[PDB]
Amino acid sequence: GGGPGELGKPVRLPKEMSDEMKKAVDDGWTKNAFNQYVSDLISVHRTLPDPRDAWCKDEARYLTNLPKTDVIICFHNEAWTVLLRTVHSVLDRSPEHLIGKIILVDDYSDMPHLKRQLEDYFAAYPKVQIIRGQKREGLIRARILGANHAKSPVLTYLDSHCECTEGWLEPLLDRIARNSTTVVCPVIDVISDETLEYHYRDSGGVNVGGFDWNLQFSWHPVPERERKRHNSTAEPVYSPTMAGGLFSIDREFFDRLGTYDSGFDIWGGENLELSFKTWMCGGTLEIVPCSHVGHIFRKRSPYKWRSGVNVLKKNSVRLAEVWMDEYSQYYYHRIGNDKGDWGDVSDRRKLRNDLKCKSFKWYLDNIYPELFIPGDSVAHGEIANVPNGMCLDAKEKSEETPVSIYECHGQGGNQYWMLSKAGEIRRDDSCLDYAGKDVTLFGCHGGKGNQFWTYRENTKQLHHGTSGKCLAISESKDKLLMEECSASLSRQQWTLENYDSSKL
Ligand SMILES: *[C@@H]1O[C@H](CO)[C@@H](O)[C@H](O)[C@H]1NC(C)=O
Repeated sequence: GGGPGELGKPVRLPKEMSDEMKKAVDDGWTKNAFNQYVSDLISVHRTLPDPRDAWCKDEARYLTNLPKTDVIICFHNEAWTVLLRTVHSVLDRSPEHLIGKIILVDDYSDMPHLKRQLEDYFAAYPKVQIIRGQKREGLIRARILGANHAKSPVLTYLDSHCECTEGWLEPLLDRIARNSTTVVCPVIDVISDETLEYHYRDSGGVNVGGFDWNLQFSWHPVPERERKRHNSTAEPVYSPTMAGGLFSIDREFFDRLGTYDSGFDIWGGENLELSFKTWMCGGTLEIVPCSHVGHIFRKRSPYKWRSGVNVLKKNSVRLAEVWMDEYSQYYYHRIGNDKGDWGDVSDRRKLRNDLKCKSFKWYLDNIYPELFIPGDSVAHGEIANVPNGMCLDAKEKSEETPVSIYECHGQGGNQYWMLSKAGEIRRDDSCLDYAGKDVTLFGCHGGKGNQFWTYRENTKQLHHGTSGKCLAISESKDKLLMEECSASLSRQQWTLENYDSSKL
């Protein structure tokens, strides 16, 4: 008798709703970018299925005396039932002796339900502590504020729209108990933004964290190298990076690593900073398949991924400048080597030096050898039509986007391409494709075919394998097309920045 959404089952509203209900549902989406109305129907003690593999219950054995953790949850104008459901999932599914304090860090909310109402509600839970930021500061500063209030040996960071699952905590703390330089993440499961349905997979499908050369986090499957280290896919696996929202760390080790770079602005990337310094300054980073936490997955694209201005640049530049050695150049190519103002980084350099950290080359060689380095490609940079000043140009959404041509601007971004050994014209994981209609950009599949191109050096033509046609610019200079190949047609002549035959 768990009510709507019990055992993580979906809650669906009726097709027909009164106008007052419709206003309530729409209001919920406006405020939260998820369906707050259905969350409000679902118990804040909503039961969930046990998502763990049999290995996690029958074969995994954890140290008897685990260190206590504080759980730090930062929020800004979170919905009442969603914030409460997070906190109760922590209280109800974690052994009491393993929780120090649940520290709720209010990053300057203005909604009334988060003020006195929130204090009164948790007054009867002595483990819950509310910290009020004095101005709006963003996630990094709120998390550091939380860490400074924390007294337990381990910090566990969650966000405000999570649901812990059965047995989530012990596997994380066991790794830190064995070696306090180990940083750990639960497997992050999907809670639907529409129905709040909870979804879990077995440990066979575990993904691990990487990054692309735009310095954005990305997921990849456990590489074969790492799978060969384990007898069961349920064992914790090394991860080059963490997504950042959910992890545990020894409190002193976090401070030793310099927590987060407080010179970052609010637009993220501190997950990558912490990942890099964990591996190259004496620690390890694991994803722990026996530990699941559900997380409300908003399908709506957040502002930072579609901004008209590059809000990601400052933190990416500070990251590259402090931690990436000579490899920073590949990110700088992506932004046209226009680094902007990234502030003062000298204290972070002193931090890295004082910790005697390893090189970024060591990190790439040893932790993330699967990452392809753009300098090893046949060509990288702009792809320019010789007789004029038009460049191959595309908005890269990870969907099929149209590929066109625009005046070369020398700023990277939409005009940055790589020519791979396999004949792909690509940016990150999207490949130039032609199937007889329009030239498009979609996910690289590694099968050549319609994604196979050759640069014909003596004519400077971009020749397409399966069609036998050549990439060209219309004589009105405003449309990209595929046409019959012809030597001497200047409209079919392209130059590829950094083209190097020796690389194929
Ligand atoms: C803990 O892990 C770090 C990083 O792998 C390693 O340098 C250290 O020797 C380990 N400590 C113990 C006691 O195994």
